[PDB]
Amino acid sequence: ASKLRAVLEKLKLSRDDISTAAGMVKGVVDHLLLRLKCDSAFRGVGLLNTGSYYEHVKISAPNEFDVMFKLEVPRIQLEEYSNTRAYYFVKFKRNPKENPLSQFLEGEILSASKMLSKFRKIIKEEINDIKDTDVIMKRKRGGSPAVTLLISEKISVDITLALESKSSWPASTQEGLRIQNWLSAKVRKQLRLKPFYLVPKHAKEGNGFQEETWRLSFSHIEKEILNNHGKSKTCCENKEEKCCRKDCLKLMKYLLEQLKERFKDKKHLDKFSSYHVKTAFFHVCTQNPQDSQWDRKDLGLCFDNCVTYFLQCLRTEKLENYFIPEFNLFSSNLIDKRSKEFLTKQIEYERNNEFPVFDE
Ligand SMILES: Nc1ncnc2c1ncn2[C@@H]1O[C@H](COP(=O)(O)OP(=O)(O)OP(=O)(O)O)[C@@H](O)[C@H]1O
Ligand SMILES: CC(=O)c1ccc(NC(=O)/C(C#N)=C(\O)c2cnoc2C)cc1
Ligand SMILES: [Mg+2]
Ligand SMILES: [Mg+2]
Ligand SMILES: [Zn+2]
Repeated sequence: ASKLRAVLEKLKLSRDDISTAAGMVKGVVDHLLLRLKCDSAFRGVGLLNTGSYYEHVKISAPNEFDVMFKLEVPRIQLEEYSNTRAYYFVKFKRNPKENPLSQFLEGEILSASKMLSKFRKIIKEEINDIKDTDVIMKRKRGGSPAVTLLISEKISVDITLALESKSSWPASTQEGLRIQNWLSAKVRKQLRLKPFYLVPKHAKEGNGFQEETWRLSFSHIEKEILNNHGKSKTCCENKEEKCCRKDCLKLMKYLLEQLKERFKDKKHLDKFSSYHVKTAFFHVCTQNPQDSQWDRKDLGLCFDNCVTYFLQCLRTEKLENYFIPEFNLFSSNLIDKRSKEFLTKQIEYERNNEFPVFDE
């Protein structure tokens, strides 16, 4: 409680660094968006700001920004890859209409690897052309849909191409977004009328990846929820309604970042990401729908609720994607049992000793 508030103080972002970093990111992004708009296929490219910075849960420093370069793909037809629920082949519906993505077709399917390749190429060539800022592209990460840029050796910007569909969400999402008792049935209905995105993250296929597959992304919905997260419409807008939901997410993120850092002899914890903790945190919100279950005075207890649910996810090897219930982020296919048992032991130790990892 006293300890957790002291940790939260240290995790706060500098107003000075937010102001500079935001301008540096704007300059790079605005410029890249302007170049992609010239290309016939990337004509309708649009910016969506996503991830922890724009959700106000980024911790320690504003040094990693996530952005979606969304592109409306009309008359899209999806084909679920090997019952994965989250990965799809992208096809096109019937009509003699001109297709701006004919270029990247590998038969009747829109290639994710080929479209990401060109997207990355246009960014690579533009980043080393016009100056006033020094921007370097980091090595392509296998599978990952992100094209990572580093601005003046300090701030990372993950840019993902995102196919935008204004059609009803895929059938795999029908039982997801279980926010009815928390944010309301009206809000769930309104959110599901919004577009959904496909990013070029490929499905794990043994040792490699199925390079034509795209994955569902709901980053825009996650942001909306985190920035309008209470049962009360006035949650965190006044001094009487200051909940500890975001503080609990920041503490879970820091717990995982700190354990990953200290066990930097690597491999054990490499597969665990902040998205696992974000997903587990949304499930704890569904489980504790009342703002009275996130009182600032109960910070210790609420954080423990988050820690025990995450420990349950690890032990049960179950962590459902919050939007795609049958997509298990903690399946043995994705994370071996050994790694989950290893993380369980470290989190149990931390929980039993009042989190020495948070000591200064
Ligand atoms: N495995 C995944 N499945 C689905 N969406 C994901 C996944 N990983 C990342 N994302 C989406 O991409 C966004 C940006 O990813 P990223 O790894 O930067 O995390 P973050 O939420 O921004 O937190 P932080 O950058 O502080 O660790 C996430 O907020 C989430 O919306
Ligand atoms: C290594 C690995 O397994 C892995 C899995 C998922 C991702 N990332 C996204 O799935 C993802 C989205 N969607 C994004 O990163 C977004 C979203 N909005 O901006 C950005 C950038 C990255 C890596
Ligand atoms: Mg991020
Ligand atoms: Mg990122
Ligand atoms: Zn609140």
